[PDB]
Amino acid sequence: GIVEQCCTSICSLYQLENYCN
Amino acid sequence: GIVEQCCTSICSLYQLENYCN
Amino acid sequence: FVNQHLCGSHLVEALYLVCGERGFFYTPK
Amino acid sequence: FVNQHLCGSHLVEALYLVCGERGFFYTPK
Repeated sequence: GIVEQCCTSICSLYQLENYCN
Repeated sequence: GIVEQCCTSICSLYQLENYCN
Repeated sequence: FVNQHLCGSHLVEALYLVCGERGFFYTPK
Repeated sequence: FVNQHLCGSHLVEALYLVCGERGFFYTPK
């Protein structure tokens, strides 16, 4: 999930944007 | 919606908590 | 802190602090 | 700002800034 991908590993724009509505 | 209830009017705990998963 | 006008990033921050591990949905419409 | 470790309120802030008027869903699981 998001904390895994973006906090304990490095985040990216593509992944952030997957959480937009 | 949320901006209406909590930004342009005063917010409350009950309303914030309606947006929790 | 929640019984005030909360706009922009302050609103998102209020929801983060209140919903904790649940998380939340933000739709400013 | 998005190509880094983003934890806690920094993550929520990154999502706010990126998703704009859409909004977003935060589930830290």
